[PDB]
Amino acid sequence: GNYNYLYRLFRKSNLKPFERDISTEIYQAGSTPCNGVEGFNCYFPLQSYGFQPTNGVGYQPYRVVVLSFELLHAPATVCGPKKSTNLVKNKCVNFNFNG
Amino acid sequence: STIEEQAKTFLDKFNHEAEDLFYQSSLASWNYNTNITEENVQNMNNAGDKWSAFLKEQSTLAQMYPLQEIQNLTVKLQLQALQQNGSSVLSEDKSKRLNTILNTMSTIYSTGKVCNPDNPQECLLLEPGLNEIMANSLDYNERLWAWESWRSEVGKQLRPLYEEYVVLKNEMARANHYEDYGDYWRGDYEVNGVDGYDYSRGQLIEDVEHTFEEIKPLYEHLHAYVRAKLMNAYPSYISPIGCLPAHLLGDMWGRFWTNLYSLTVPFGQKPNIDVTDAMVDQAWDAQRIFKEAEKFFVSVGLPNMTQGFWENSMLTDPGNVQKAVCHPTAWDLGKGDFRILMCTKVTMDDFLTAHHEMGHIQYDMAYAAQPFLLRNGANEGFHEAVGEIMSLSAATPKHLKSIGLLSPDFQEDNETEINFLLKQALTIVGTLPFTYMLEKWRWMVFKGEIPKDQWMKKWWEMKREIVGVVEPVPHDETYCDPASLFHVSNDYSFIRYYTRTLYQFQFQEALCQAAKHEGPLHKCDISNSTEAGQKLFNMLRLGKSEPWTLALENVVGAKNMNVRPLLNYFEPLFTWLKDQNKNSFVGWSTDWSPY
Ligand SMILES: *[C@@H]1O[C@H](CO)[C@@H](O)[C@H](O)[C@H]1NC(C)=O
Repeated sequence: GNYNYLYRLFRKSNLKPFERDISTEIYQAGSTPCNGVEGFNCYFPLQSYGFQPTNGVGYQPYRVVVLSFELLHAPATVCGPKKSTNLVKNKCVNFNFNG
Repeated sequence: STIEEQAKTFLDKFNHEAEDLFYQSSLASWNYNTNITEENVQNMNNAGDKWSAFLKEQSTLAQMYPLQEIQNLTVKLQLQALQQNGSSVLSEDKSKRLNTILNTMSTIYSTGKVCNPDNPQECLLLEPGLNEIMANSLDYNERLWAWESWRSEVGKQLRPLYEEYVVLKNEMARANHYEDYGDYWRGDYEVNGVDGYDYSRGQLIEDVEHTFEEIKPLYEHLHAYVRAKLMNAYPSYISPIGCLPAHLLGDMWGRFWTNLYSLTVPFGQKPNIDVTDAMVDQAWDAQRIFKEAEKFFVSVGLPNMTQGFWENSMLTDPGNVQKAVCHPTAWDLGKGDFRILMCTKVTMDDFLTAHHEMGHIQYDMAYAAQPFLLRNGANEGFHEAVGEIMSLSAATPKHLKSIGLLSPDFQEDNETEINFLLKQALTIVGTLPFTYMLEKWRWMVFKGEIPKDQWMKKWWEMKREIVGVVEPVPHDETYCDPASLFHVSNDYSFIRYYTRTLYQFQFQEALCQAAKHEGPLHKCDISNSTEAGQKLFNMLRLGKSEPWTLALENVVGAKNMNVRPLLNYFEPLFTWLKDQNKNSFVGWSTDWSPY
């Protein structure tokens, strides 16, 4: 079992889209203010899952990526691959040379 | 700030660690069983000790959490199953004394000794001794001598040990706010918190008594049949009025009566349904057996196995290169890893055992979707019944003929069906009255209704009155007779077998009714019906999140435990016994004494 893959489990409020949390303070479960140590109302919200090679579907590690498509008042930087056909020397044809 | 949030946080923090430790312990036990060395046993012991320490720490931490303010039934059940104090309710000295008593009883009982007189040798262990003696014995004198040596030599030395054991059990029960240890055993079947589906503890005893009274006629007919067969086979060895002896039942504990099948069969001249010769004479092995079992399970509607199940399982005896246990053990891990450890041969009994293990693995994969505190059946009998029903449905001749184990030209004779019904009766009902009597005696001795100097007296009077077994020679009160079993000396229940026997018949009847198949139950097919498989899987995925009564009602329809499937199955055999016992006496009398 691997224990290097940490993850956050408990939070006090929901997160916003496209937000990354940096602070890793302990979670407060009760009304007593946590003084930085664990207790009956203070537990560490960060844990780590276990990935084993003998685990079936649902426990295997899956690398998922998220592609965000946004556009605003700025020139385009990423487009699609434009194709190019074979030209003809002497023939009445329609041409499209870069726009 | 409330208690529910803290409880959910504790559960989420504990479930992952519990699953990890359970996976580690299972891997250590697998490496120990598959590789007997000096370090694997130490690693397994260390893993078990770490798991026990972590579980005790988590239980002590969770004990501080209340149980009344939480309205969630699942969380309440998980906390009730986790906050169990166990043996910690007593003092440290009493706890260590109980542990030492358990250890010495386990070391003494698991070895055994014959030690025949006037012979300084041939004092083998329990397995190569009394087991092989009573296995295929056909003499009265040697069986009586073995029974006397087993009940006398190993009956008087364990009387103070058993007394201290039951005293410590009663003390632990009274210290945990329970009236008796039997109350703590029966509390596992009680379900509360659900309106219209709760089951009281006092109703279970009444239901068991009613089922036993309804089975009484079948057991009396079977006893009369066995007595008639013994009189016809052993003249002047059994009286037609008195009860049957204890050493002529073919078993030391009277659990399995299959040893007298070849002697009490009325149609022994007919061939059996064994398909071992049909498979050993062709290219067949355990791999093809497991493949056909998986095909049957997927035809019924059960999910498929993972990729790790067909690559880590050692389904072949490696031989003298390394020591490997061949005992069938349902290896459950709950984290996608599943495997079966059994040296399956090309016989039929091994085929049924492999089907049973595959059903166990299917149930494990079914309830694996729940946390570690819920990866188990509703009661302690469903986990075995789920595999037993599949093993029984796979033993049908039509299924073996469709697969290829049975020849298509094999005729269907009623004599084979009668013999199969008689064998099933002798192997199932032959121990149900003994199980009920033992359970009632243990309940009464844990509650305190039996005098101290009348334990064996009441035991023998119930074995003579309720059961139809009588001892050939009476013993004194110094010989502890009920302590001759394994479950009574290792803190294991006995009513679980009866509950499993009822639940397997209930499930078989439900699957036969859902399949829209007509005819008797012994030939009713379960495969080729995805609706019944889906209905069964809908109940297998429940686990402990729902009461067992609602789980049974969702598949069978009955509110409580039912016994009518057993009667519907044994009706042909019951009528056959009534027709054969027309000119013979039925029942037994306690006035006769074979002394
Ligand atoms: C099992 O395999 C069969 C064969 O492809 C498939 O149809 C079925 O959906 C599978 N079931 C599960 C639970 O994986």
